[PDB]
Amino acid sequence: MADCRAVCSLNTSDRCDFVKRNPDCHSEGGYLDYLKGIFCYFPPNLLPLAITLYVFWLLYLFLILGVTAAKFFCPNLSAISTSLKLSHNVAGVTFLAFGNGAPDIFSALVAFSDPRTAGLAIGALFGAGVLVTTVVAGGITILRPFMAASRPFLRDITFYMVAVFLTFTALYLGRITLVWALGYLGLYVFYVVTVIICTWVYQRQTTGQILLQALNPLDYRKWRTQSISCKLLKVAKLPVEFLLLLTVPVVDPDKDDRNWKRPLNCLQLVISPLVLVLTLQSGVYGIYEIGGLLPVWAVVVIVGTALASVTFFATSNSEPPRLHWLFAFLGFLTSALWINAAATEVVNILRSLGVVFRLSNTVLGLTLLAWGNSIGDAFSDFTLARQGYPRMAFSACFGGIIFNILVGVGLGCLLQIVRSHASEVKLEPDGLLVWVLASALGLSLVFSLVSVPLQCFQLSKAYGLCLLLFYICFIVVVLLTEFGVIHL
Amino acid sequence: MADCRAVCSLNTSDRCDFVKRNPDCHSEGGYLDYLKGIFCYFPPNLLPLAITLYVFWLLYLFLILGVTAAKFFCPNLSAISTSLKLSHNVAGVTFLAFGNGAPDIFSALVAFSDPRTAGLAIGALFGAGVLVTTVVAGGITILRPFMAASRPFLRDITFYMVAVFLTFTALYLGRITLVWALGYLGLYVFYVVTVIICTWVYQRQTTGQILLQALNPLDYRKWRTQSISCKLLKVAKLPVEFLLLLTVPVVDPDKDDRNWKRPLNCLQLVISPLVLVLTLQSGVYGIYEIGGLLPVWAVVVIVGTALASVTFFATSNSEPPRLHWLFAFLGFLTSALWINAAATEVVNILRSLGVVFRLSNTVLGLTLLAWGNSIGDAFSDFTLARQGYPRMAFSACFGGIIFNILVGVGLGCLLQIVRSHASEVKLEPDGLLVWVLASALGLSLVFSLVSVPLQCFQLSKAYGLCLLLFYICFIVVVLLTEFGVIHL
Amino acid sequence: MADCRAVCSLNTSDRCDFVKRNPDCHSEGGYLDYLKGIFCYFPPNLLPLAITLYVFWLLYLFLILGVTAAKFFCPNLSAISTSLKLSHNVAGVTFLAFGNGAPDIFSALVAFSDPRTAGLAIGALFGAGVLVTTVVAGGITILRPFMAASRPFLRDITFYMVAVFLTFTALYLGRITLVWALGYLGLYVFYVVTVIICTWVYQRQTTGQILLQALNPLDYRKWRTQSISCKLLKVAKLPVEFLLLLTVPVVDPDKDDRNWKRPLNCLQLVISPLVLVLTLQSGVYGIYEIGGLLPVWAVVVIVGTALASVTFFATSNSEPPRLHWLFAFLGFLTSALWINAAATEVVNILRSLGVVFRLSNTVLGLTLLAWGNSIGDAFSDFTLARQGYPRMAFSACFGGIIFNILVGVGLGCLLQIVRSHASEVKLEPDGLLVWVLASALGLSLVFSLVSVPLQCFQLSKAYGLCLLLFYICFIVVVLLTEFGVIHL
Ligand SMILES: [Ca+2]
Ligand SMILES: [Ca+2]
Ligand SMILES: [Ca+2]
Repeated sequence: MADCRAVCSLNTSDRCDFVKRNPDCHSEGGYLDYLKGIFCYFPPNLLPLAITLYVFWLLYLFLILGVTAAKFFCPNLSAISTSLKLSHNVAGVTFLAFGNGAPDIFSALVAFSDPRTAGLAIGALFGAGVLVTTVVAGGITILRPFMAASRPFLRDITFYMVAVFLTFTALYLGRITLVWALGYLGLYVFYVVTVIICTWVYQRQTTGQILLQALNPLDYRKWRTQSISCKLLKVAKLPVEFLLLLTVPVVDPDKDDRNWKRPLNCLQLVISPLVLVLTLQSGVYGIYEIGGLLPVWAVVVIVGTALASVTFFATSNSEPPRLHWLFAFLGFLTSALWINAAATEVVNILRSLGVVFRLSNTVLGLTLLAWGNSIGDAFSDFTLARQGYPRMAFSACFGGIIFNILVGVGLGCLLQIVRSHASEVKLEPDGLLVWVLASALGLSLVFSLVSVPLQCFQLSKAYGLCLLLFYICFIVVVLLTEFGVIHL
Repeated sequence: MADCRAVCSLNTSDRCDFVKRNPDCHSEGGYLDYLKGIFCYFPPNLLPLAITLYVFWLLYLFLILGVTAAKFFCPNLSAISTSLKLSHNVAGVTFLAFGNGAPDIFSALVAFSDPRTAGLAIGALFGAGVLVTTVVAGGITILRPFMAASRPFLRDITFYMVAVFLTFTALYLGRITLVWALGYLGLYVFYVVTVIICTWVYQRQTTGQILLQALNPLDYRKWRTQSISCKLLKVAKLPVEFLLLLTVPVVDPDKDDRNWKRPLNCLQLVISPLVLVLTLQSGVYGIYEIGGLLPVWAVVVIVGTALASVTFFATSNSEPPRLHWLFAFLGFLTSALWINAAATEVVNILRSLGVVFRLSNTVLGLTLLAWGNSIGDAFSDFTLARQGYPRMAFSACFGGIIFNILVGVGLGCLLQIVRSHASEVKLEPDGLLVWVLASALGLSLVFSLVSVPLQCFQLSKAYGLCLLLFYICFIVVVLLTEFGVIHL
Repeated sequence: MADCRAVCSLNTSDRCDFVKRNPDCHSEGGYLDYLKGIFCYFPPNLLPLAITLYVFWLLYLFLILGVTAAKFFCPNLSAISTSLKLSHNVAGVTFLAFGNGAPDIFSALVAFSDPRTAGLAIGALFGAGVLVTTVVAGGITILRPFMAASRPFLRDITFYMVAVFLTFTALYLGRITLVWALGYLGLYVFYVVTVIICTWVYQRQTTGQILLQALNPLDYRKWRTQSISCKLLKVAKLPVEFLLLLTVPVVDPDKDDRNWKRPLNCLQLVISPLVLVLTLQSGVYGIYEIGGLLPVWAVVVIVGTALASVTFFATSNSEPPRLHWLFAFLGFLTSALWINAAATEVVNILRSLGVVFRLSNTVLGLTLLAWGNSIGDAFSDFTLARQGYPRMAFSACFGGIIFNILVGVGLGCLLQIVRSHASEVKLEPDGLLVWVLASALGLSLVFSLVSVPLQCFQLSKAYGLCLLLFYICFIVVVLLTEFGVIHL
């Protein structure tokens, strides 16, 4: 049963057979098989084109992960929370971190669920932490210089150093047990409670018309105002948001009618359970059949139509019903499942590349997965800075990575422990590159901890340019370590 | 034939004979043979006198370079740009590129001629590219902050990355074929056409006393009211100033009289072609005879005398002729040669000393040759920035080295293919340093591409200081690679 | 008869015995035996605690070294020099350097005096040179931008480069001879004379109550005024300052009363010689029994109490004696020995750490010893720059390291050569790291030499941030070299 990275050590006429025979080149989840497409569908001379296509597909996957997280996931989370009298400023402080970190969390959950991929998770978390700490944070200060707040900055930097060293030592021990995962989650809860307490202490001291209007993702008057590049971005994003509108119900506590799109919501009482059934566990639970007569999706459709008609004729178009808030929960489920789905695909693609090019999980994680997971950070935070809120963006840039690392490691490892019934997740370090990654994260934190106070919390262009050059040097060292040029 | 360092070890009786008969020691560039003058003309006991005289001569050469750049070269470039209404980007990409890039092209042509030193020619071009994109560009932004033009900068940086990656791939294949050389030249012609077209679209959318006064480098009014130090500097500067006034014409647009000296310019109309001939290849075409009856220098003298008489009789003192600005072109040529000439002897001095102090060919190859080729870039660009044209100099730093790489590689390999009657040029990477140079060039281009837009094209001293630190780190990696601390 | 470094390969039940028997674990000075404490007086399970303790002890010693140097050594030096009426320009130039560099000088003296520790000296004198040039100098520009003076800067940078190249070539040759050490000291004298001449040419062109008060290290008004952190630092420094007030006399020419605390100084006529005889050579000369009846300390006490009684009964309260300045000499001498004593302990601790973890002398010297020796630099220079004198701080930052390296190497090696009656001091190589350190010092000097003129001597935040990032990269390369990731 040869390790199926040996596939390039074979004659091209045997490749497909190897892929079909070796269970090590089969995945546990997803819909497409990418090694099979590499070696069977495409002809051997057309290898580069295929891989080029794959990168494009991978990039498009990130786009989905961004949109779903920002327009459909966090709004419904906010609706659920604000149905329970929550505050305003910490809402902006922390929900920005949640929306920026959802892709990171779901990617870590997917990667930790398989020993062949767990390395990706670590590389993708630490890697993102480096990027956001240098390129995004520095970038903010180049776009608008501002004055940071001393106490929040020092609080965040301390908590994040603590989390980095906890993961550093868990990596040295080579494993992470149930108590460690529970400790990570508890430490995150402690951090949020501290934020709340300290803020308090600082302060004291026809219907078819609305179907069409509800399924239209364009605003033409705004669309003509934009530039050529933004128009191209919008036409790229059109199909994704059309599907998300079709399947995910959204509730805004802001708008007066709360997005009560009566007929679209009545249809989504049918559509959303189907996408949920066909998405959970890649649909394995879907073709499940009660008594060998009818599958799951049939009874789902029957009950869905019943409830959809019942609600359709029982409510008024201008007036939402009394159980309207429940839709947010539904919209929180289906959206999350969409994110999970896309995350699965991303991870599968990365695994495939590692087989074809014999690249480690750590390099793939800290480059491709990190950059893809941080695209949303860049959009959100640069846009927020250019609008006149660089202080909020800088706070998110250091308070969202804490969420990433703590919740990602804790929850991913906890779910793996529960599912596998084992007693720990094994973190085998992947050679010498993992220590380079950890050292780089520590050193970027040390640079910020010394520099920001010494400027008296007055951040400007020079700080950002220096952080950019730090990232360039870090990539130099990563490249050298991966080519075998530095060894021991 | 022994290595040229060993001449320090031989007996003093026949050191001069060894320097004479060994081809590997005698210089191939300039007008003076310094090794001969240090081992033959001077007694074996007066060597420190030779060393101190050589150092003083080197300092005087730097003075000559400074005066020529400040007084004769940059004024004529400005006159050309003003007369043709060229924008600073176009002026820095077309005219400044050729004058700055002549040494690079000629060195590449020579180096590609030998089948052994083909891959050593690629290293000089990459090294000079790294030096110019970091040190000269950063120095421009430190000495004089300015705002770059966004559209030309993006165009230039994109073309330069394309050319650099194309040379990466040609080096990786290990081969330059005739089709590749023609593709390089075609890409350069395409780039120049694009520059011109885009600029056009944007646009649419008695007499003896004056000979004696004109050839006079002294000003008595200033002379009387100076300090002793400045007086000594002026008297040290006089001979080169006089020769430069004699040989280089200067057109001035800021002057109402236009800086038109009728008899001096008419004489220059035969002096300047003569020096052009005598210092292109040190007069090889000058000594050659056409038809075996009238030699070349006689021909140029005859034609220049005829043209000078025509101009002298067609013009009055007070009003310059209608084609006055063309003198700037002549003044742009000769002065450029004065720079190239001088830079050569600077190099040919250091090399000489390197033999006496016993320095091997380890670092003198790929790093001394880039600095020697970039002396003119530094002088011209820094002078031009300090005079109020940092956009022109910055544009050269990213648009003239496109000329360097494309024309150097394409023309050198095309000439080799033609002469050798072969079909290919073998590029043989020698070790690990060529890939370090390639990676450094690519990474500095990436740094500038991210940084300049993120500053919104307003460049200041922080960007330049980061670029100097980058070059320091590049030298660190180069030294670690040369001593073998970085290996496989 | 193995080396002490083997102690950590024996069985845990024999370690202690080894340290008793092995002569190589015995230090030739000091008062405590740190190896005999880490193996014989502690349980093997709590070895980490001991090391943490040791580090804290180390840190406290550095505190001592600062206080004695700033508050007791330099004041008495000034009181001696004022007998020849020196002005305040010479003061701010050089006395700041003496007070800042005393710990460095005494550490080098202690380290050179033993072939087993002579590496620390080199590592510490170069390492501090790097740190003070990047972190302190850079920091001064971030806290307060200023315009540097050009002539002093060029003079200092030149002299420091010459000193660094001299030490680099002595390290390459592998030994320091008598004439080399005398050349170092003569070159320092030459530099100081040049500073004086250049500044000149520029200038042309009841009783019990006052015992209890004299021994009061607090000014409780200011203590009530200060913040929390300053209060904590003062309560940390209280015992050292109390002991220093008890033992070291002080003469202050600035005050009117001239620091003539009649009864305290008369009592210090007894206290001081006893401290001298007990800290000289760690007390070897103290027990030497003269004539088989009297130890040295006994006759010292008797003669001292005779002089003290005579002086007290022959002196006046508010009028100091005629020979008052003589006290200054005493106060200087005793204070020197305090520094010496503390320095010895530091060196011993570092040696022990090297034995335990098998760390080189160079790495311990360039990290721990250099940081501890530069703490006083940081305090003095940052405080001076925040009060509005950043030119003085910046000048001290480049003229104190010249004193430091020249006097340290010259005087430490000269004393060792005199004592051992040898002809030289060997500079044994600690492998590749020493060349990494020397190259880093040279490269930081080059960065400053190019950058500061290019800014036209107007120094700002960006320069300092780049120097900080340089130091981060340097410590990265050091850390890679120590673990053998880069080797040859
Ligand atoms: Ca993210
Ligand atoms: Ca050039
Ligand atoms: Ca010091």
